[PDB]
Amino acid sequence: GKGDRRTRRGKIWRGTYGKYRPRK
Amino acid sequence: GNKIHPIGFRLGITRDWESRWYAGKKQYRHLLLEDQRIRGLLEKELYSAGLARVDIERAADNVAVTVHVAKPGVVIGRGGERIRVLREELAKLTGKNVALNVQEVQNPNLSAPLVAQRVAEQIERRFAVRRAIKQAVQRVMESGAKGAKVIVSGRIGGAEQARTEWAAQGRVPLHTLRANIDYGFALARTTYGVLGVKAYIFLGEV
Amino acid sequence: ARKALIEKAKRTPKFKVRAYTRCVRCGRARSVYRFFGLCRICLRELAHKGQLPGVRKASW
Amino acid sequence: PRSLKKGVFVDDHLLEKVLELNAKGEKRLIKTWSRRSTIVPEMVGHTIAVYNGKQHVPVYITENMVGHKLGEFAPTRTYR
Amino acid sequence: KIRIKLRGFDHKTLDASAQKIVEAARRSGAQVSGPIPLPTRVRRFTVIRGPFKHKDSREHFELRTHNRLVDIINPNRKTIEQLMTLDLPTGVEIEIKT
RNA sequence: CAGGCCUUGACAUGCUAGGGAACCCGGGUGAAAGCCUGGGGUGCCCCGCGAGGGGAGCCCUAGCACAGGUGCUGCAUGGCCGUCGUCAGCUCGUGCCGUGAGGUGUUGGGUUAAGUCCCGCAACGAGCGCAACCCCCGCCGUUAGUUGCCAGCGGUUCGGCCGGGCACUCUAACGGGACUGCCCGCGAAAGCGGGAGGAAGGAGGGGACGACGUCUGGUCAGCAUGGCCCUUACGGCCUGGGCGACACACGUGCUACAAUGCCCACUACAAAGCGAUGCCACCCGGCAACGGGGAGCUAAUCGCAAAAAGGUGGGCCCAGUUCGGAUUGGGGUCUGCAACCCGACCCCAUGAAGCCGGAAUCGCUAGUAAUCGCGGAUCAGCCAUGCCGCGGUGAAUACG
Ligand SMILES: [K+]
Ligand SMILES: [K+]
Ligand SMILES: [K+]
Ligand SMILES: [K+]
Ligand SMILES: [K+]
Ligand SMILES: [Mg+2]
Ligand SMILES: [Mg+2]
Ligand SMILES: [Mg+2]
Ligand SMILES: [Mg+2]
Ligand SMILES: [Mg+2]
Ligand SMILES: [Mg+2]
Ligand SMILES: [Mg+2]
Ligand SMILES: [Mg+2]
Ligand SMILES: [Mg+2]
Ligand SMILES: [Mg+2]
Ligand SMILES: [Mg+2]
Ligand SMILES: [Mg+2]
Ligand SMILES: [Mg+2]
Ligand SMILES: [Mg+2]
Ligand SMILES: [Mg+2]
Ligand SMILES: [Mg+2]
Ligand SMILES: [Mg+2]
Ligand SMILES: [Mg+2]
Ligand SMILES: [Mg+2]
Ligand SMILES: [Mg+2]
Ligand SMILES: [Mg+2]
Ligand SMILES: [Mg+2]
Ligand SMILES: [Mg+2]
Ligand SMILES: [Mg+2]
Ligand SMILES: [Mg+2]
Ligand SMILES: [Mg+2]
Ligand SMILES: [Mg+2]
Ligand SMILES: [Mg+2]
Ligand SMILES: [Mg+2]
Ligand SMILES: [Mg+2]
Ligand SMILES: [Mg+2]
Ligand SMILES: [Mg+2]
Ligand SMILES: [Mg+2]
Ligand SMILES: [Mg+2]
Ligand SMILES: [Mg+2]
Ligand SMILES: [Mg+2]
Ligand SMILES: [Mg+2]
Ligand SMILES: [Mg+2]
Ligand SMILES: [Mg+2]
Ligand SMILES: [Mg+2]
Ligand SMILES: [Mg+2]
Ligand SMILES: [Mg+2]
Ligand SMILES: [Mg+2]
Ligand SMILES: [Mg+2]
Ligand SMILES: [Mg+2]
Ligand SMILES: [Mg+2]
Ligand SMILES: [Zn+2]
Repeated sequence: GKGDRRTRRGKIWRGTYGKYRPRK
Repeated sequence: GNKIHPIGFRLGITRDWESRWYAGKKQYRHLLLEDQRIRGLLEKELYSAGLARVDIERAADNVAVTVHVAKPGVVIGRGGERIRVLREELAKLTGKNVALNVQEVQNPNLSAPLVAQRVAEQIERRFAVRRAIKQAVQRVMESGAKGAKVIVSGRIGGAEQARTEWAAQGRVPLHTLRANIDYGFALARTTYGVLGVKAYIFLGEV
Repeated sequence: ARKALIEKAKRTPKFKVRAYTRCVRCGRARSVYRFFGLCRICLRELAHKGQLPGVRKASW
Repeated sequence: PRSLKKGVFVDDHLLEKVLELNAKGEKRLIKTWSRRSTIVPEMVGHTIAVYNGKQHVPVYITENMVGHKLGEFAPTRTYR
Repeated sequence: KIRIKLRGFDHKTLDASAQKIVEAARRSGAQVSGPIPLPTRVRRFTVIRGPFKHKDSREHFELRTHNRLVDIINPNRKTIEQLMTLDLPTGVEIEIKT
């Protein structure tokens, strides 16, 4: 869920970007 | 713990800012500091003249500094040397090299800050507080003034227990926006402690 | 606002990070708005006196 | 999962001190107030008294201690 | 093609001192496309009422920057006559480009 | 808090006094602060050919008047705040009643969100409160076209991109509009019930606004301030530690326990805000944090930017799992003099408790609750899941 660093939603919640939430 | 400042409440309508100028985000804090130093130097000098207010305006490297005083004869000095020295201190503080003006206050008893300063003085001279208040309210009311109120804070009469003395008459509608109520505040530094003095004066409506 | 702590203003903080803002008026450390250079209390007081140009009470 | 960066940090107070020893010898102990300093191979075999905030603790350093800060070997709090 | 940006804390002062520029440029100049409002930049400051605790008090203030446009076509040299310096407003700041 | 130091001091004003004085650069020691030491340079005012003498500021030593204290007292206080309570109240002037404290008014009937209004009345009025004047959101208009639009035509690299135009959207100033004004019924009246027209009715929705006073309420640690107390330390500088301790107990929250769900891919709709030692388009390297390069933007014109839930397609098939991401090992990026104590972020591995929670207990009546994202203040960075704002989707129920 929103607490998983390795998930899209995890990134969105944590407000960061990365391998699991690209910047395109 | 209630009753917001009436001036601050009315700043949009029937009240206007003491400092009116525009500045950027990299500018504002500095010019504000300057204004503050100006008012701080002016109030600790011109007190004996009874300044009820200090207006400050700016465009570019120029500052209005319109000083409202009950007794302009004090700020003028002899032949105008006082205002010279004051402009000198002004230019020495801020290098902006700016102007100065003096506006007389007709009927100083119709301007709250002066009334409060009066009552404060009387209190510092060990007057009878209750009568000082009632008197002040009377003097304010007798000249124009559709309403008036004066409030003195605790340790009245040097008493061990703080108290609050009231004395208001006329109309003082603090909740009405169009009221146009002058407000003023003066301290009193005594041997036993400090007294707050508030002054409300209601003149006209729309 | 202890008087020695007003040593805050330093051309030589010895480090950029040791530099911290204070209230230019009362000397408050915490709650200092960068825009006004003031703290929050002074901010409200002066705002109420009308000494901050353009600053008005907000309602919506 | 720690990190620092390239250009590893060591305070130059003792950095020159330890190699100053190494030049002419071992000698005895040291007194260091900098616990923020990383451990480097040239320190191995020496003994460093590290300030825990109260006293100086005689930390002997070995080969497997390299890369940790001195302060890790000088615990600041007293518990039970 | 003279770009003008008028900024200030008083909508009255801006709006009134713009039409002065417009009327001054009407007689001596072109049709004067006239003030375009532009959006306002509102900066809010929320502050606790009390000096101690009481986190639920607040009463925030706002500081708003109004803007204006002008932008007179046909930069006539006859226009800068009534233009250049004649003005009432104090707390207005003016920007000008070509 | 431990340790190494400083004292007319980190800050203000003044006095006596020997001597040097404006000031610049070094060395020793040190964790830094500090202590010590050496070398450049002798402009001003007056007198004197000169040597030189005296002298103002300033700076260093010694002494004096003082600074300083986040040391105590919020029952010595100002100011400001919380609170009953946005509750419908609290009083005054004159008259009248009572020996008097006091009462009448302000009680009563009707009505209202309201001491709101009406009727009556030994009362007649009035003030602080209520309401209104202020702001935002709702419909329309005028003024204005660097935002908008094949509304309209011409061109189109078919992107409002070019020409072009203020009609629309929007932007932000002024103004209109709603007053039980109109109809029916009830009523003595104020008003109540319903209907028409209208974007909106009976206070249209939400803010700002909080009376006489109460709690010897909170704060001398934001500021101010009486009194008391310390003045080689209860003042001051620095290095390091601590405010981050952990057998435990409570409050407020976050993420969950899944299929009305989780994951991956593609695709669509917003508002309010911030941006020059700043936001950082786009290109390259990197799985990524991020690094290098670099356009634009004093910003309705560039950027943060991706909105998410939503829609389409596919995977999972009821299992502690493709639910849930704590804990821990390892490898890194960035800020910063410096991430051990004690930062956030990325990647690999790890994969805990948790199957909707005992007694008890909380919020909310409509665009509300629930749910989904977005921005900002402080700030180098950040322990923000906090606060203050913004919009998307959008319920249930109220007999009483
Ligand atoms: K009644
Ligand atoms: K309303
Ligand atoms: K009290
Ligand atoms: K449940
Ligand atoms: K959820
Ligand atoms: Mg998961
Ligand atoms: Mg008295
Ligand atoms: Mg102090
Ligand atoms: Mg800081
Ligand atoms: Mg700060
Ligand atoms: Mg590295
Ligand atoms: Mg409140
Ligand atoms: Mg003293
Ligand atoms: Mg108290
Ligand atoms: Mg108090
Ligand atoms: Mg207490
Ligand atoms: Mg108490
Ligand atoms: Mg009400
Ligand atoms: Mg309320
Ligand atoms: Mg009476
Ligand atoms: Mg009787
Ligand atoms: Mg009688
Ligand atoms: Mg009575
Ligand atoms: Mg009564
Ligand atoms: Mg009665
Ligand atoms: Mg009434
Ligand atoms: Mg009633
Ligand atoms: Mg009556
Ligand atoms: Mg319109
Ligand atoms: Mg523009
Ligand atoms: Mg435009
Ligand atoms: Mg038009
Ligand atoms: Mg009101
Ligand atoms: Mg704490
Ligand atoms: Mg324990
Ligand atoms: Mg034990
Ligand atoms: Mg507790
Ligand atoms: Mg883009
Ligand atoms: Mg790439
Ligand atoms: Mg555009
Ligand atoms: Mg689907
Ligand atoms: Mg599917
Ligand atoms: Mg798993
Ligand atoms: Mg289990
Ligand atoms: Mg299950
Ligand atoms: Mg249990
Ligand atoms: Mg139950
Ligand atoms: Mg309700
Ligand atoms: Mg931040
Ligand atoms: Mg943490
Ligand atoms: Mg956030
Ligand atoms: Zn302050």
